Formats: sequence, C-alpha cells, structure tokens
Amino acid sequence: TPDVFISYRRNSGSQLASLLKVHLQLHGFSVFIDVEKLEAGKFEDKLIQSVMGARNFVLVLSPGALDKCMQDHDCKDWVHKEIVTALSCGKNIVPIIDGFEWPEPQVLPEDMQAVLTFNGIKWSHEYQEATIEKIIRFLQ
Amino acid sequence: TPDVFISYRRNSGSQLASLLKVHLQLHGFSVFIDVEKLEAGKFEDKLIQSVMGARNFVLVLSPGALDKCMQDHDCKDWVHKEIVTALSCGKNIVPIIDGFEWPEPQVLPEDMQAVLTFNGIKWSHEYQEATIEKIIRFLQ
Ligand SMILES: C[C@@H](c1cc[n+]([C@@H]2O[C@H](COP(=O)(O)OP(=O)(O)OC[C@H]3O[C@@H](n4cnc5c(N)ncnc54)[C@H](O)[C@@H]3O)[C@@H](O)[C@H]2O)cc1)N(C)C(=O)NCC(F)(F)F
Ligand SMILES: C[C@@H](c1cc[n+]([C@@H]2O[C@H](COP(=O)(O)OP(=O)(O)OC[C@H]3O[C@@H](n4cnc5c(N)ncnc54)[C@H](O)[C@@H]3O)[C@@H](O)[C@H]2O)cc1)N(C)C(=O)NCC(F)(F)F
Repeated sequence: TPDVFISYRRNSGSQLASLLKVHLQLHGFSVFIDVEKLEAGKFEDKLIQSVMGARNFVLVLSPGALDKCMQDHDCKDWVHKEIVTALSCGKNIVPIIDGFEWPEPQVLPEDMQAVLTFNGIKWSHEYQEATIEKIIRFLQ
Repeated sequence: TPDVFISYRRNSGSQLASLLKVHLQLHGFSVFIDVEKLEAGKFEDKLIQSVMGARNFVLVLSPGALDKCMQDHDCKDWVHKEIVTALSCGKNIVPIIDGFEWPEPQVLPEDMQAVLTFNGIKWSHEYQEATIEKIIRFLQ
C-alpha cells in the first residue's frame, strides 16, 4: 500500500505532480500517481481505495486547480472526489501551492471546503530542494 | 563544465525543465539549469559560456516557447540567444516536445530557424520513464 497519494489537475499540474513523485520516491516513500499506479478495473473503486490506502494526501494546487470542483455538487469531478475521500478518512492532507490563488470557501461545494484549512507548502522554483525537504517533514 | 544545458521558458517549462534535470542527474549527467547553476557575475557572459561549454543542448519546447523569439531581431530574448549560441557552436541540440506547435520557419528570426530541423522527442505523461530513456539515448 502506497504511503502518498498525489492528486492533481492534468492540464496544469502534470509536470509538478511527476516531479513530486520522483523526489518522494528518492526519499523512500511509495507514491501513487494515476499514470503509473492506477491499473486494471473499474477506476471509480480503484481511485477511491487508493486514496483510502495512503496515509498522506498530497494535493497539487496549480493555478485554477479547483475550478472544475466549483458547483460540482453531484461530485462528478475527480479532484473533488479525491479531496472528499481524503477529508472523510482524516488523511494527512498536504497542499502544494504553485500559483494557486486562495478562493472564498463559498465557491466550493460544502463537502470539500475544509481542504483550505490545511497548511500548504509554497512551491519555489529557485529553492526546489528546500521545498522538497519541507514536504518530507510534513509527511507521516 | 556541465554535459547538458537546459534551455526553457520560465512561464511554461519550469516544471518540465526541472523534472528533466533530476532524471538526467540520476543517470550520471552534469546538468546546467539557471536556477541551480547560474551563479555570480554578469549573467549575459555566464549564460553564453555555459551553452558554449556543454556538449548537449536540451531545449524545452512547451506551448508558445518560441513566441518571444518571433521578431526579436535585436536578439534580446534569452531563449533566442541560447539557441543561436547552440547552433553557432554545433552543439547536439535535443528538443523536448510538450504541447509545442510547429511554426512555419519564416515567423522565427533567420539565425535560429535551423533549430526546427533537429529531431525532437515527444514528452509522454503516461510513459515518462520511456521518454527519459529516449532522451538519454539522444545525449552524448
Ligand atoms: C477517467 C481518468 C481519470 C480522471 C481523473 N483521475 C484523478 O483525478 C486527477 C486528474 O483529474 P483531471 O485533470 O480532471 O482528469 P480528467 O480531465 O477528468 O480526465 C483525464 C482523461 O482521462 C481520459 N479518460 C476518460 N475515461 C477514461 C478511461 N476509462 N480510461 C482511461 N482514460 C480515460 C479522458 O480522455 C480524459 O481527458 C488526478 O488526481 C487523478 O488521480 C484519474 C483518472 N482515467 C481513468 C485515466 O486517466 N486513466 C489512465 C491512467 F493512466 F490514469 F490510469
Ligand atoms: C535575467 C534572468 C534570466 C533570464 C533568462 N535566462 C535563460 O533564458 C531561459 C529563460 O528565459 P525567460 O523565461 O524568457 O526568462 P525572462 O522572462 O527573460 O527573465 C526571468 C526573470 O528574471 C528576472 N531578472 C531580470 N534581471 C535579473 C537579474 N539581474 N537577476 C536575477 N533575476 C533577474 C525578471 O524577474 C525576470 O522576470 C532560460 O533557458 C534561462 O537559462 C536566465 C536568466 N536572470 C539573470 C535570472 O533569472 N537569475 C536568477 C537565476 F536563479 F536564474 F540565476
């Protein structure tokens, strides 16, 4: 069972999510990211179970990464689904801030607004090694 | 003197450029990327000497990466300057294609049009390990 689940937006967080995966693996964590670890079967169940199995939930907040969650009240968006699972299991949620702008909570569905209450790590292009070192300290 | 110089657009290729630097270092290449290796002094001289000293010139072609090169006839754009230096020194130029759209050569200053005649590597988010292995094949 992986220690770290990486949740991210394909169109904006793909490279950072992969960079995060490489570094965390180098530091000894088993990492789930979809393109390498989501395998055969009904992905609805597999994704949710993969969130549940991982102690750490690393959320890549690229610019606009929560836009598709807004008014997604029937819970069809996958970042939304992953956050709600992580929240309801009391996971160690570690947001990674990469040009994300903090929205008013009321623009998000009520079941995921608590994600903004978790302490986030600002990603620094100039000081990436120090950013990674901080992420590792936040990890459990 | 680094083996590999990575040229990239900050607003669109920072994450891929950083991800390439990690992978290439893990496979034994010394890498120049500006935020890690550009140190003290007048940066115009140091950047050009770094291109000149590195056998391999890896160019991150993220979307729009050459836009600022267009009509830069005074050669003030830094990606434009690095490419012309690479072409003038006959470096092994390895373009990495990440959502880049191939322009008609005439929209680029004539002293860098030859960059598009080099064989490029399509970045695959699903098969990153395979992509990295191909890149390492291209390197000298
Ligand atoms: C469904 C898809 C998927 C979606 C979301 N998330 C979780 O949500 C975050 C990303 O969210 P988001 O950026 O919004 O992605 P989304 O735009 O919604 O869909 C992306 C593309 O999947 C294509 N596609 C649609 N249907 C299928 C399908 N049946 N099979 C394969 N592709 C499908 C469609 O072409 C769409 O364009 C991440 O945290 C990730 O963990 C995980 C997975 N999926 C199952 C998938 O990829 N499998 C490939 C794998 F390599 F990832 F395993
Ligand atoms: C000048 C800058 C620099 C520019 C370009 N390139 C090479 O060209 C490609 C990137 O091209 P490009 O994306 O177009 O960057 P550009 O927009 O033009 O400038 C980006 C930001 O530099 C800021 N800034 C301006 N003036 C200075 C200055 N005196 N000092 C520090 N910052 C300065 C300004 O804030 C601007 O916004 C890459 O391949 C890279 O190799 C390399 C370097 N620079 C010297 C720099 O960063 N030093 C920090 C370091 F960590 F990178 F070393």
